[PDB]
Amino acid sequence: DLTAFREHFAKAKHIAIITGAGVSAESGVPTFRGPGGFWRKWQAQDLATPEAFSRDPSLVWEFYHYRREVMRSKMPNPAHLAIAECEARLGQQGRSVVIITQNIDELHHRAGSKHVYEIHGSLFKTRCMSCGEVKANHKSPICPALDGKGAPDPNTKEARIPVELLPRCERKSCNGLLRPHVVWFGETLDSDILTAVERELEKCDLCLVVGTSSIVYPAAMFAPQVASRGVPVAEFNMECTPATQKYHFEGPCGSTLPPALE
Amino acid sequence: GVLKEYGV
Ligand SMILES: *C(=O)CC(C)(C)C(=O)O
Ligand SMILES: [Zn+2]
Repeated sequence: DLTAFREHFAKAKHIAIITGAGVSAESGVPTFRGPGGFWRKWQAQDLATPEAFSRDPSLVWEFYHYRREVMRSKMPNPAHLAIAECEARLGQQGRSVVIITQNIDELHHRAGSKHVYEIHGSLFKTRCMSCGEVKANHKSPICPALDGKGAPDPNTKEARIPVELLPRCERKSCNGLLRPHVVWFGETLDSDILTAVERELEKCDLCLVVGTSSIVYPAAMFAPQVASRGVPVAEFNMECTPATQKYHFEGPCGSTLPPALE
Repeated sequence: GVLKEYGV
């Protein structure tokens, strides 16, 4: 029931919103995972690993280049906006709203969200392999060598780019090789962030799960913290709930969420 | 540290 939720919503002083791949999906962003989510011959699991980066750094960067470029045509959907505006609106009133997102596309930032935690990092940040500096980067193309590369059709030629022409650290005493600042499979989440997210989720008196379920990573790491405090949790996704069952609003977040937050 | 997707 929406009414029930809204009664909580109106009372809430510290809302936490966890967002999953669903909300990026409704903006037409490919995640490259599961049925027909392919890039060339590969899926994300095959390429989003440090081993792939070690074995074939050109190929991986081609993949991330493409992904960076396809963001130029994908915009924030109404779910991103409603969240951002909600944040803005509640901040005015001394009520907080934080976003904890698994998504690496910056769509919440482009919707105008401010207190956002990117637990898997971002396509538009680099980390230097030598010195470790994390820098914001939105260049198009990120480096010349990759101009016009990264085509998806399975039959494309590899650009087989020499390693020194892929993006390189600018602090030139260094010149290290850059990688996408994202958490690859088989890597850990940065623990400074998890400690901040912990702190937020404890403060929180309403929790939203959007475009994913609490019964699965990453929402699962935390929703129990919050549910064991008696805090209500509301899921918005396109998963079905059995005939026989805290709050769950089936449908697109684009449709469900903005009415809910108004 | 927390393995992404719990290492699945
Ligand atoms: C992990 O979620 C995989 C990410 C999103 C980092 C990727 O697709 O590279
Ligand atoms: Zn460097």
